[PDB]
Amino acid sequence: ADFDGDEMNLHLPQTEEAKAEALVLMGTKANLVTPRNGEPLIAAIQDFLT
Amino acid sequence: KRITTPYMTKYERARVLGTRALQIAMCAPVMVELEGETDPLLIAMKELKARKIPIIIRRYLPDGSYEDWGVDELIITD
Amino acid sequence: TVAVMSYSGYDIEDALVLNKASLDRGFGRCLVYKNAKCTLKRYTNQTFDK
Amino acid sequence: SGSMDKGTLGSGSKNNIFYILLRDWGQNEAADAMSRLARLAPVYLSNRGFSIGIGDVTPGQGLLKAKYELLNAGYKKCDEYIEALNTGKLQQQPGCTAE
Amino acid sequence: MLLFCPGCGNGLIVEEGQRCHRFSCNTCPYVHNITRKVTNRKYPKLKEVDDVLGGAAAWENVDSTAESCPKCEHPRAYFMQLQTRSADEPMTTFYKCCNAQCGHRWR
Amino acid sequence: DDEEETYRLWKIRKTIMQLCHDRGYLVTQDELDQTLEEFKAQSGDKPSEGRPRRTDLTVLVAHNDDPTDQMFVFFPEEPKVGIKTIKVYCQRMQEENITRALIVVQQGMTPSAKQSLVDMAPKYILEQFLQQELLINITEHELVPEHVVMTKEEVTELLARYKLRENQLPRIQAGDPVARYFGIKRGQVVKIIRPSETAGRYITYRLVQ
Amino acid sequence: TEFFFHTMAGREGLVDTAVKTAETGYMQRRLVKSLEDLCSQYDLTVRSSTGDIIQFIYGGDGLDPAAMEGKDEPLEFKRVLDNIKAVFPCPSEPALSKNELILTTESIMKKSEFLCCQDSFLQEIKKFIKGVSEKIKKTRDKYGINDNGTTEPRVLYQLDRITPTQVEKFLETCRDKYMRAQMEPGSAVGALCAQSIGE
Amino acid sequence: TEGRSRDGGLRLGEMERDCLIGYGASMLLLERLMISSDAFEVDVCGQCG
Amino acid sequence: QGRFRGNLSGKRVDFSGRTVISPDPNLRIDEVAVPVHVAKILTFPEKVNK
DNA sequence: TTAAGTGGAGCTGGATGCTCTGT
DNA sequence: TCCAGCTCCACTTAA
RNA sequence: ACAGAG
Ligand SMILES: [Zn+2]
Ligand SMILES: [Zn+2]
Repeated sequence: ADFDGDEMNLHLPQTEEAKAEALVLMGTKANLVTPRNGEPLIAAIQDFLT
Repeated sequence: KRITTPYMTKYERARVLGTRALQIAMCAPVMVELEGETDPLLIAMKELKARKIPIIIRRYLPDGSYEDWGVDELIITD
Repeated sequence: TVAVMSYSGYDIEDALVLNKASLDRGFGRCLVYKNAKCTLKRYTNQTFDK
Repeated sequence: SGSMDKGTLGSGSKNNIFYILLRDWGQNEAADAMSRLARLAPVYLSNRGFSIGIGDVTPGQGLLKAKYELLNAGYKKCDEYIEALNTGKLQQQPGCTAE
Repeated sequence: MLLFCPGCGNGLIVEEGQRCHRFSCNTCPYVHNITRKVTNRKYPKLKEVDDVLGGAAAWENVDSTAESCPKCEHPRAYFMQLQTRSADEPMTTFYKCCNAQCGHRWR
Repeated sequence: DDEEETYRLWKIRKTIMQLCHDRGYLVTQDELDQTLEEFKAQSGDKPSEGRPRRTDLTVLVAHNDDPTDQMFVFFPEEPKVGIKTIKVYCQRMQEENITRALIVVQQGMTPSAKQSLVDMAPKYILEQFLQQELLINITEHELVPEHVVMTKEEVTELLARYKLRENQLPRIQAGDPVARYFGIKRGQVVKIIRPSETAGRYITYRLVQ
Repeated sequence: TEFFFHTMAGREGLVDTAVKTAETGYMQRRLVKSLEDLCSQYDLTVRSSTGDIIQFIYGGDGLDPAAMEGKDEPLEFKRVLDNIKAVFPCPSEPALSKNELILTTESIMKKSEFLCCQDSFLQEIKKFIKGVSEKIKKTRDKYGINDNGTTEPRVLYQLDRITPTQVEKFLETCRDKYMRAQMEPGSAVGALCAQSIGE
Repeated sequence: TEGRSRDGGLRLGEMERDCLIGYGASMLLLERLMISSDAFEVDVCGQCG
Repeated sequence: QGRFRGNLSGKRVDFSGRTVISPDPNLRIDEVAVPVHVAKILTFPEKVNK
């Protein structure tokens, strides 16, 4: 994302099992590294590095 | 004996919390003492931390045999 | 009037901070004109919309 | 010791300190520290002040004397190579034609 | 070689007669007896090159030297710069570093 | 020439020695290390040397199994080997009561004889190798990991450890050159020892199909 | 003229960005449609939907690409040992010599819980410990350190200091990081392969 | 339906299906594409199929 | 636009939204800020229990 | 002399990125 | 706009 | 069917 007129989508899951498969497997705290080469993606960016 | 892994995988953890949250969403008895919680998933995770969930995970090998592991005897982790 | 600086951290990727007391005084004020038309035809039968 | 670069806080690769916290102290300690950084770094940077200007890209006097000499030497050696191709022998590099 | 009939100007063919080989037209009686040696030399292009290559000087006739790579820091280097992807608003570089023959190639 | 032609008759003979040593046939140690200058001794250059029937190998017996389990190696002289030369080798093989034979063709085989080598007999199995494939031992190549043909008592322990069938293994074809090197038929299992980036080794298995 | 040439060099970047999208998405669609069935079973094999085996162990090692703390490897022993020496300095314990280190390392590694690991990981641990012990001997040969603990400038025991508590925590941390780095059964490993090659 | 003018609703396309497989999310991939789009039941004769 | 790609493997869903995005660093890395105009439309069916 | 098995050449049918936002 | 299968036709071996 | 946007 780049905040220049960017549209993102949303989905509210409608089942308790659809919640718990989304929280345990798909959360941001459980997806910090990319599955490709194990490098972290959620980290600091410009003005947090500067 | 049982030869499969002793660590609970993320898929077992996710589906046990899901099925336990769907049971607590219906009027099932709760094995822990809740302290004001309303979301069923949070009560499921409190039951998971205290090792009280009455689910037996049956693991099917690809030949057809199985192994019945308890939730309270798999090593939980993050 | 533009100051070029790093301010408040809501301006990371192309986002820009505005002034609340400039938008109130008339800056950025736009108007949107739309349309709504309706036709009332006469038929081959001697009858008509109304 | 040492300042914090892109290769220590940023999203590039390993030896990230948040990756160290992820692998040694759990998920939740890597997530709190990024929120503390996201909270703390604009408070410092927006009260230090940090700005760019046309004077931040203007060439000094040391550059304008170097650039003239470099352009003259480069254009002269290119002209000598032009004359050496068109009017005689060029030391033809291996694998390629004279052009 | 093409040779053409003085009469009708069709193309002659070589055939054999009772005393000589003849150039003969296909459409008129004209024939020309080959009395003496006649020739046509092609002189094709020989394979002029031998083309040995890959020398180290043929590798390092590019600008960069005594810079810094993020892997092994050696001076003898071979750099590259690209920009031809405008989804990449940052620049693009690739570097080769061969003083100790370490041979890195990264971004 | 004649420095490079006798080179081929040396190198092909050396590779056939190694191919017979890897199939469990009895090969002496000196034939596996027969030097080029020593190959000059028992056969000189092409005016003194003779190509087609002087370099045959019929000494090869299965020292694991049995001394009557024997195998020919023939070097035909014409480049495209017709049916007639195959019939000559087959009647010679009929005379000596041998069941297995190899044929090293020089340029190719006529398409009615490639059809012949399949359907002459199930008891008379014959293998066509080009002489250009035998100029290098493909097992010595660095892209080819070491294959080992497995016994039935090892296939049975393989299929009991993972609880499999035969048709769930990965496959190797019989037209595979490394399969034709070992001479393996449908229903055998090979063990492939793959080298790793580390000092470790990963073992895997393929069924001939 | 320079502006026109620089615009020529920029439109190539724009057109490569624009062509890149239809250039790659069909490839990723093919990879996903061909690889979406593969799964890591509970018997450490990778099978298709029909039951045939694609791999006997996943990747050779049985391990997860998302959990590699090194260059395609599960640990990096220098960093782990430095972490354990920094988190647990044991100031009231004697620093081990070479042979005492080898003795306590082979003493811990023959317990019951280390048998679950692969053999190559245990060989790499023993190789690393032998390297550390040779560093200890190369230091204690230079500075005249006697292994009994009685040389008077006691700063010399700060040079390659290693205690039995740090060795125990080291081996437990390495073993726990190896056992949690395995590919968990049920992982849609073909879809991860397809995305990590198509991206 | 399709768009914002028709109160449409968004699209789990072909590519976003491929991401939910990679997480191993089975019931979420069931809930998005069956329960909350077009769930339905039919009467099936088990004899003639 | 057939059945298999257009209506079976991928299909339009409800309980979904779509908006322009904008940054906010005062949130955590695992939170998201939903506007109230979308939070009233989107619903989660919560079962009544004790 | 010709029956036949297999090469090479031309014809045919398939495919070519993800969404919203409007007329 | 690019690329695998299918079918037609000369070209040797073999009797 | 065309134009946009990321
Ligand atoms: Zn004429
Ligand atoms: Zn380098």
